[PDB]
Amino acid sequence: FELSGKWITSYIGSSDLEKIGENAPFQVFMRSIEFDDKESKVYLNFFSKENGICEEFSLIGTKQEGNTYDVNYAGNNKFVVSYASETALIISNINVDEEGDKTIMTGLLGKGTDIEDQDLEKFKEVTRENGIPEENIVNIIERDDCPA
Ligand SMILES: CCCCc1nc(N)[se]c1CCC
Repeated sequence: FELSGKWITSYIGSSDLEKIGENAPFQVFMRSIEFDDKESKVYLNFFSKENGICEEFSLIGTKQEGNTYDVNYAGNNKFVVSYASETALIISNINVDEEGDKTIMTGLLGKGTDIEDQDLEKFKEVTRENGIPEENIVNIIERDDCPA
């Protein structure tokens, strides 16, 4: 069961709409994730937009208790890979920004642009369980025009 490798964002959900719209810090276009269990770290590479222009990031988080990871970006973040199939990952993240406001978010990742409904139904369920309404879900594949 390989979790490390190429991963592209298809959908994102958020308890705070301010964090996931156009040019927001969390409209994230994932490209790859590498879990380094020997050194208890995770490597994240993705694009985001500021001023409507693609910018690339490469972050390094640290593994913490209970399969969770801490990583700094637009504040402090603690996330976990809630679900994993051969075709997708569903990540749950809690962010506390510089102002101290807390936001819970979910993301569905895949190996490309062709979504499997079975994975998508699970993403919606996890999103719902986190108290996030369907109307707070954004289609990222539709918005990802950044470099491969
Ligand atoms: C999984 C969708 C993006 C969530 C997410 N974006 C960041 N930037 Se840090 C965070 C933690 C999960 C890697």
